[PDB]
Amino acid sequence: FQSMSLQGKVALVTGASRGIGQAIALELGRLGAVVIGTATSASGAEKIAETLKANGVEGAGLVLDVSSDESVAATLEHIQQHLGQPLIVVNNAMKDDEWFDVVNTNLNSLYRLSKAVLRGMTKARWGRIINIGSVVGAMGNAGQTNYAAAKAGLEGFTRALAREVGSRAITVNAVAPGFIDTDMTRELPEAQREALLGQIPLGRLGQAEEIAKVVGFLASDGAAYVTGATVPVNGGMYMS
Amino acid sequence: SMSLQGKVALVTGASRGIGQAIALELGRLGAVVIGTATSASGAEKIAETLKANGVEGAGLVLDVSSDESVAATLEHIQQHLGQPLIVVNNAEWFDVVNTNLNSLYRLSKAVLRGMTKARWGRIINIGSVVNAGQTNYAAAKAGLEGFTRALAREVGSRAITVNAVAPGFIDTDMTRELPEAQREALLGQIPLGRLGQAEEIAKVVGFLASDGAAYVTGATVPVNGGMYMS
Amino acid sequence: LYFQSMSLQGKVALVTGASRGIGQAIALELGRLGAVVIGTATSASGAEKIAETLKANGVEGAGLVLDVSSDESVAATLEHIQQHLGQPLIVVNNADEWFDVVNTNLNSLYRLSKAVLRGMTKARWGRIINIGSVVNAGQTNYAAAKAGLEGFTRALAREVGSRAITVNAVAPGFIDTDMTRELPEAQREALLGQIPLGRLGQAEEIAKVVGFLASDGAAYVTGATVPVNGGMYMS
Amino acid sequence: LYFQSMSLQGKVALVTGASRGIGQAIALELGRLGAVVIGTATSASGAEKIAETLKANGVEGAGLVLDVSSDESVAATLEHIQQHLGQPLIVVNNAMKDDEWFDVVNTNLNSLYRLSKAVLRGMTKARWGRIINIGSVVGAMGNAGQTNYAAAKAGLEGFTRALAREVGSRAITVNAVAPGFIDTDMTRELPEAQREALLGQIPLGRLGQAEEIAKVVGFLASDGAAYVTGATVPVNGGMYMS
Ligand SMILES: FC(F)(F)c1nc2ccccc2[nH]1
Ligand SMILES: FC(F)(F)c1nc2ccccc2[nH]1
Repeated sequence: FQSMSLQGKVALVTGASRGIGQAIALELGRLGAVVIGTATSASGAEKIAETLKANGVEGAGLVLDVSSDESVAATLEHIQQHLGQPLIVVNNAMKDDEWFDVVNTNLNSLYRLSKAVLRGMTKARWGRIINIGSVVGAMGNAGQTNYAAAKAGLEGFTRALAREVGSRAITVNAVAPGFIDTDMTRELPEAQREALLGQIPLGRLGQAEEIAKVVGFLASDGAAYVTGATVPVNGGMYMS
Repeated sequence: SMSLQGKVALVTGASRGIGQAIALELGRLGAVVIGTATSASGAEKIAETLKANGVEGAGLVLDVSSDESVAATLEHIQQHLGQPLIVVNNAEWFDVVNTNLNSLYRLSKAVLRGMTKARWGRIINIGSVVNAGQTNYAAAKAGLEGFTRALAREVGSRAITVNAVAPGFIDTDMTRELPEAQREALLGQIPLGRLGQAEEIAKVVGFLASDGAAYVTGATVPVNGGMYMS
Repeated sequence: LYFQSMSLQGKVALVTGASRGIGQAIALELGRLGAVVIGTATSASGAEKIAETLKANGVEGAGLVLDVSSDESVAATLEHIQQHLGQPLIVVNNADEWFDVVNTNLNSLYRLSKAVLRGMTKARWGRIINIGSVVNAGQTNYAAAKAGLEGFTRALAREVGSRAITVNAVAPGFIDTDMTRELPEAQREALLGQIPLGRLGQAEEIAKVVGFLASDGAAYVTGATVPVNGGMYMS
Repeated sequence: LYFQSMSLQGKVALVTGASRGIGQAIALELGRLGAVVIGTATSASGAEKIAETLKANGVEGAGLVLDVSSDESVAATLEHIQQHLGQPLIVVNNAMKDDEWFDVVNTNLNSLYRLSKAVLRGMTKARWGRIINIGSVVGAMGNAGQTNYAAAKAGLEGFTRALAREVGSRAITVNAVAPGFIDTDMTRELPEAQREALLGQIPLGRLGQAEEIAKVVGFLASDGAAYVTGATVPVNGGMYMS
């Protein structure tokens, strides 16, 4: 199953200590990648290292703050010294008037991390950038507004970046999850969980593994002609 | 009737092309019109154009990238004419789009106070006119659409509408000197087989500003003769 | 004589499904804008009612019987209109099961559209405006009808564009009718909570958008679907 | 007595239009992933060629004659597959001027519907299914081709999403793959100077291979894609036409 092998590649997965990010990190490791998972605390990083080890995945856990040029540059250097250039990068890391700052800040962080890893990918003439959107289920109209805004911004961003870097055989894609069984979602009020479930044609929540498998495919050689795409993974619930 | 009499309209980037035609269309509908430019020369020209067409208002200097210029300009308008209740925003892909949306946000938030007091408003965002160019164009359009929809959601309960107009190939100063080969290829992609006039964008704007469009919000109306670039 | 200074003076407009709600309001708006209006219904009773409504509002035109599913009724109604009033250059289409519904409706749009295109091609001018349906099983049907209508409208606009005919659609959200006014208080409040403007739309608010799309000012708008939904977007 | 885990082994897949290009590559990819594959064509000649291609590649299955525009041919074909091999739980539907778009799209969607409804009964009883619709590749070069292409894609997206909704509660997914410019007969025979302008519209700077579509289909068919439904995955090297 050679079009699925990630053997020989180094993959950076931001926000990898739990839920979707962790499952992505294990799916890339299982496919044969060396995996570097990041968290914002030392506690998170150590826990990533442990989870990788317990699953036989070589790599590391480390601390990365995607909002800081310094942390990004420093982290990339660490990865280069110890393991080599990451050619697969997965970016995974409420009031009504706050949607603008959240989305703007997040896209600025995708941009900052994407640009820093592009140089290595340009040299290698090969790359995979995969952006993970946010999980559904924020409270109120404020939550639906923020959710729709983040998704539209992510789609346009992903498509433009794919265009900018395409000639270098780097693909850029996104995955837009729906209602997925995670820490955040299990702790939602039961009424809110039940109302969201009632809107899912498949009649169940997604597993974190079901996002990871899509990411694993996008990282593979078999997805080499897929770029600029946003793959929704939402059991048929399309929230606009 | 569908008169804009008694309303004050601010149109940014109003010294030429699409912005100037929007300014005159709102004036023709009876609005008091404040048009902006980035130089004193632009502002003066706007004032002269308005006068020559019988439109009351003013030309002024506004830099949408500066909090200070925005706050100051609005203050001048408020002292002298009242709150603008109709605002039309007409003034490396990543930096361009990010900068522009941060500007829409900045201007939009400052004019929202006046609109919230009046319980009524119209915000209309004008997208940019039609590989590097296609990428930039598609990026600016996707960002504008999501932005317009989200802001509409945030201000809707206050009877303020927020909409966008996405122009295609329009006859302006930028487009008037494009090489013949590029013009011909573009025409071949336009079902109506011609460029749009600046007036044709202005009429869409004039309708979105009206009472009849009061249930239209969050929309991006494409005005492109049937040429859709994604 | 008496000449309106409104945008549609001198034009003949056909509005299908005009005996109530959205269709009736579109018919009166086009009339108010100075068009001669032909409104259609599927029964003689509907047609007569349309005729009475138009007269009562000072609109010149007629109410007629049209079945958009029948080639014959279409061709025949068009001939009658051209003989008695002139060529209609403005046409507004307002007349588990989701597939049949959408497929049947798009086949009807195609049939009516093709028959009126000959008059519009001779005049080198036209407006075709398709009205989508008003808002689980209901959301699926609604999203399907809207996606089909959007792709259809854009493809037809491409096919006829070189003739200075525009083709556009209007996609309504929740509009105020008897069905909606009689919803229980809890259900109506939950509904309004999904609409940023916090209210239902009036039929007139759809009609004003149609009236604009029909005007000379909208000459460069084609292939578009203008949502009129108070900011509530479902797909 | 072979009990599979997380694979297509033992699943029966029906691939319409499987005698050449995209369809054939899909049929071999599903075979390689362990499915029993039934590939269809509209002629006996096509069917025979499918049978031979499957055999030569070590895939179990069959080539058959199916006309997706005919209720009779559909019902009859499904009956034959049921009697001899079992219910197909994976089904892949793969089977100029501006003014032809309506007939093409209307005919094709009616056919997706007809085939999809007939296979749903088997999938409902199994509580498991995969329906994958393949869009059309860019067909000619100017306006007429772009119109037709964009129309077929918009129809396919809305159709896929609505059907996904209708059948979701039965653990059947419905998805689509929208190819761009793929290396085929239509593309190979075209003028050389026009090929360079075409590539200039594709950020990856090349045409896609049929295998690159087949791999996306193979993933959508798998257990790992169980929460993907209603989606249209574009496979176009970054060239988006609408
Ligand atoms: F519209 C929006 F979702 F707020 C957004 N912000 C952006 C910032 C940079 C690039 C695209 C963006 N899109
Ligand atoms: F949903 C549907 F009824 F199948 C349909 N029919 C169509 C015909 C032409 C374009 C889109 C279409 N969508």
